[PDB]
Amino acid sequence: KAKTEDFVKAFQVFDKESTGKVSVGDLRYMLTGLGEKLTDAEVDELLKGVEVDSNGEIDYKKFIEDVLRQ
Repeated sequence: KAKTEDFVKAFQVFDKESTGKVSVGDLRYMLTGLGEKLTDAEVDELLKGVEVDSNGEIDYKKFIEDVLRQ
């Protein structure tokens, strides 16, 4: 199958200033471009436990490690 390197290189390359955080609107867009075909019906269920901050930033490494499981 594919290794974390496939998913890591996708988001991390966008982080030009290497902060380690990204907006959900941009994070979900690249996943759809990375071989992700989830629909807001299922994605809304998964996001039901994600904790976003008061700035709208989430951790791309955390949501991927929890999606790569299945």
